[PDB]
Amino acid sequence: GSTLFALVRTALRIKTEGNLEQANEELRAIIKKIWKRTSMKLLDQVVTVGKFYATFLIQEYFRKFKKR
Amino acid sequence: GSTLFALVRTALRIKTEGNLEQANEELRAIIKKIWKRTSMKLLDQ
Amino acid sequence: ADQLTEEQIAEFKEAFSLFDKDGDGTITTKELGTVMRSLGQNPTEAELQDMINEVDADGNGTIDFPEFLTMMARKMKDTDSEEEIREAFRVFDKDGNGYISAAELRHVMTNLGEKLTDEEVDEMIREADIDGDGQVNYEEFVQMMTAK
Amino acid sequence: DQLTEEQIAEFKEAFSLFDKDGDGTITTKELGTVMRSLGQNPTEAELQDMINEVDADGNGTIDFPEFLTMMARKMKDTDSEEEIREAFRVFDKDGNGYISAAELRHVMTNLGEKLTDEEVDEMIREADIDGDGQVNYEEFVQMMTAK
Amino acid sequence: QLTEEQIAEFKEAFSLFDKDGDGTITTKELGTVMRSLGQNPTEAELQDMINEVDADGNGTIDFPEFLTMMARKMKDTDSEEEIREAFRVFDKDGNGYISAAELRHVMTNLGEKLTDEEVDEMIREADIDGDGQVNYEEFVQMMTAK
Ligand SMILES: [Ca+2]
Ligand SMILES: [Ca+2]
Ligand SMILES: [Ca+2]
Ligand SMILES: [Ca+2]
Ligand SMILES: [Ca+2]
Ligand SMILES: [Ca+2]
Ligand SMILES: [Ca+2]
Ligand SMILES: [Ca+2]
Ligand SMILES: [Ca+2]
Ligand SMILES: [Ca+2]
Ligand SMILES: [Ca+2]
Ligand SMILES: [Ca+2]
Repeated sequence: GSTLFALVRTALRIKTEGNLEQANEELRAIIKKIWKRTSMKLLDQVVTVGKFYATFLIQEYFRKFKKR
Repeated sequence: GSTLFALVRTALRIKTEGNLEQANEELRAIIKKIWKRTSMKLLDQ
Repeated sequence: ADQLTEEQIAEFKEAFSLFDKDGDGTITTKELGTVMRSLGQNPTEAELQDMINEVDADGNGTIDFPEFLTMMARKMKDTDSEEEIREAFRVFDKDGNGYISAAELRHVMTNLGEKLTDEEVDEMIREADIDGDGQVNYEEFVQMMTAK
Repeated sequence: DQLTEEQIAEFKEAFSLFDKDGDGTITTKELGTVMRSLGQNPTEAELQDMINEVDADGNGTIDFPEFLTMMARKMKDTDSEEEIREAFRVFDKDGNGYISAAELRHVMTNLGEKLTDEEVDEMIREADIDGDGQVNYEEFVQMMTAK
Repeated sequence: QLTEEQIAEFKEAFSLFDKDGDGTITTKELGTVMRSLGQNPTEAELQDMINEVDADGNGTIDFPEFLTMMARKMKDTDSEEEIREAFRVFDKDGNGYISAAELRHVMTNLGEKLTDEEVDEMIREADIDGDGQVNYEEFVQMMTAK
């Protein structure tokens, strides 16, 4: 006997190897997320401004560029 | 005012840290299971 | 948002559930206070209302998911810009030698109030260290900031 | 020097960029969204003061007559170069004194302009006199104080 | 002796084999699983599998019978002598340290094929003091836990 056991063992092994790959990928994803969440949080950490005419100057330049 | 937001960020930070600890525990369990079955199959030789 | 992903919306929805305890689709001042107290804070009934008002766009007194999402999409800035990554790197790379050492990342995390064991920190480095030299350069950091 | 109808039209074009909802008035909220779209981050108090500086009848927002009054005045004053510098800062995102093709695209896009990558490179190329691939302040001035 | 995790695992395995999910495994469902694994069993061989674990002789296999076989066959190999032996073999060169190469070698003689990076990961997890290798005490702890 003991032939069904070998089959089940083969099945479980495949499942276990899959569990390992999935666990590793889950870890990579969480770590990546922590790197990103830390970064953007870190960016928020860093410590008479009329802009109407400036905008106009830029639009005028674009106009002239198209007409050259 | 970002007060609600700051709260959400902390709640998510805690959850994420939990996710990491939980993922490491699962990885450790899988690896231990493999060491044991490998030795099991080994001595079976 | 479209600038937002299906995965992000899923994350936000889960975040929303952390507040909407009874899952009735809305966050009340009571549910908010319950979470704030669990976090070691003691808000006055007034401060809770003020918090709700911050994002209660339809003015009905409570926060629904669309309102929650509007705030999150707005506040959660995606540091993808080459400019954003650069500045991000500089902070991590304390001595500006072009490499993020485990030691540097360590301080950064402990300062930010982040709860990570020195082992999890080493794990962060190892996962980012593409060429395996034991530290994280700018390019590797770039890959880490912009990946799957 | 007067105000041609064409000049007024160009000023109207700038006005419309800020009047997001097309209701004929520029509010603190609208100025806020345009400035943040151009890399800046003014506070509510700053936005209010900026609106107050242009709001002649004191109703809290800027209408075209008020906008035109301020724009025509600044155009007459040629002695100042702070306007050009202002335009420079809008492009210079990182603030390193150089305008990259990327920073130029960003502004173009946020100002409702859709030029091809062949035109963007065309612009940089033309304005980049010392051939370093980017536009510095001196180069920007020249590009702006010309056609 | 059988942990909650083990019972859960074996139950899932039983379910996978019980294709129609009627609570019993037939020779045919057994054949399907084996062919999915690329095998080509005979009717006689399938019959033998059923007989090895069919306690009530009803012809099929229910969970209790499946579990009985698993509980017995998957017995923990953690006696001091068993651990000592496993360590002697893992540590091929007998220098007192199981290396990645040594483990990576055993994974072949058992067909337990894993990628080089996974083998390195197994070592790391067992390497408690972080000296890059797994000694006797570390191996013992890995074999006895849960
Ligand atoms: Ca609720
Ligand atoms: Ca509401
Ligand atoms: Ca450094
Ligand atoms: Ca590296
Ligand atoms: Ca308007
Ligand atoms: Ca007015
Ligand atoms: Ca620049
Ligand atoms: Ca140049
Ligand atoms: Ca069945
Ligand atoms: Ca039976
Ligand atoms: Ca050895
Ligand atoms: Ca060791």
